[PDB]
Amino acid sequence: SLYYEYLMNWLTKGLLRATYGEFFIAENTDTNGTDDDFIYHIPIEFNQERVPAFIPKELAYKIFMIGKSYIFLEKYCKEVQWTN
Amino acid sequence: SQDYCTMLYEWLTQGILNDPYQEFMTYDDLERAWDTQYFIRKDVLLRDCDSEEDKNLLFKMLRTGILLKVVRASLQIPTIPSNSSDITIQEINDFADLMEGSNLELYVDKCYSRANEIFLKLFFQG
Repeated sequence: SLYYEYLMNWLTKGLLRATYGEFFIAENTDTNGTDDDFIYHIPIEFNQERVPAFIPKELAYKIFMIGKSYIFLEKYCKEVQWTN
Repeated sequence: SQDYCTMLYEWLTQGILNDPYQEFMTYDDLERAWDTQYFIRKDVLLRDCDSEEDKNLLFKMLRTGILLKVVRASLQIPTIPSNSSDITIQEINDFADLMEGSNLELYVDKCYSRANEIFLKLFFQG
């Protein structure tokens, strides 16, 4: 129940609060000097083995891409109304 | 927070400042002779107001309130009726929902556009 609730929250608002390491998509702000201000880095990471067996890896990748594209539209394209 | 939502709605729709308990996040002086100073209280704020987006949002809300109060003082009216423009703002009911959703931003943008349109019309026709 709470797992699907967190999936819903990430897929809708792109939020990862109160996760406590119970999700497979996170943000990695560590930078080695290349694109420190995240002009093109897209510092969103997605783990593989953190998903259960009843969910396809393709579906997990699709969820990760949905969240990444939503954050991209909300941050870089300024499409506030459409994203909302 | 039913009182806080009503106070915020009044400030964003009419620019009327009534803070007898020092709870609202903005209050003006003269409670230089005509231009009063608007002080923002960060201890009673609703957000952090540290990022550029939040700073611009707070500045937009303050500008809306200032324009509403200036229009009221120029027209010598106690309040600005909603029929003076084509924009109507709905009162806030759920503070948690307003904070978690972009409905706050939508209402703020709508009231700011209404205040700017009214100010431009007044200063252009009168």
